[PDB]
Amino acid sequence: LTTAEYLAYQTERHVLTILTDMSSYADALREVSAAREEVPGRRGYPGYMYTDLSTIYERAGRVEGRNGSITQIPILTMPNDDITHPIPDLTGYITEGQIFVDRQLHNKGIYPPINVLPSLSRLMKSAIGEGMTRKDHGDVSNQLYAKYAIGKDAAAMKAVVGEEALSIEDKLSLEFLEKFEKTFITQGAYEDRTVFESLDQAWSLLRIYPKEMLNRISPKILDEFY
Amino acid sequence: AKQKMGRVMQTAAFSLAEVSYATGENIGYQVQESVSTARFKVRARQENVSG
Repeated sequence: LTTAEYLAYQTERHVLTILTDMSSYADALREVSAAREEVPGRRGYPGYMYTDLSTIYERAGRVEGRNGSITQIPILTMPNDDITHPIPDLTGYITEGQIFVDRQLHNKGIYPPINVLPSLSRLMKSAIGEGMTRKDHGDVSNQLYAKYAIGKDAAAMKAVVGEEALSIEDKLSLEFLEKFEKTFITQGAYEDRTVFESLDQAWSLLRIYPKEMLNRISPKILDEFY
Repeated sequence: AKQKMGRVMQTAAFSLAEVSYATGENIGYQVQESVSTARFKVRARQENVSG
């Protein structure tokens, strides 16, 4: 973060600080906090871990006088995949989003194994826009999330009420989920997709549904695209 | 189907009554005597509807 602060404020350039294994960092904080005589806190991790992680995370963000900006993507290991663990809880409190890597998706073999149902970015609306990325991004992402949720519900529903009894929307949504997890989320380890190309693939996926079925998409966006 | 059955029973009973009037006697005895074998049978099918 000191390298990032230098390069991004003293120098005028942007920085994407990526911090790996904040669970390992928390274990290190535990080791030092108990290297003194301090009593362990909520789960062994020190009671001040909120401050000790805020002082690391918060050293980022755009600044008025400087043209640079530090954006942090702290890679974080969830022990036992428990969100209520102290590290994920405090990182959720301090940071401004959550990207989830899914054990189920990874086992299915979907690289990269992001599940978009739990994952979100609070400051997406400040990034996706007319001047930043394509003007369709805001509606396309919302429609994609809604259709993915519908597809997950329909995949759950098929095993209990038969495939043929699903509605037309759910029947299309099953194929959308298959062609989505197998083509959109699925991505080669060395495959770089520009945001415009990713949106083009998103639209190619959304063309499965009829124009009247894309409820979340704005009518102007439907008219321009599709 | 209940309305349809209400119509069909009436029309079939009318047809049977007309046949009996034409024949001059009720065909009940002949029908009972001809009950040795069944010409109409229902085969159960376990059609999968919904779940």
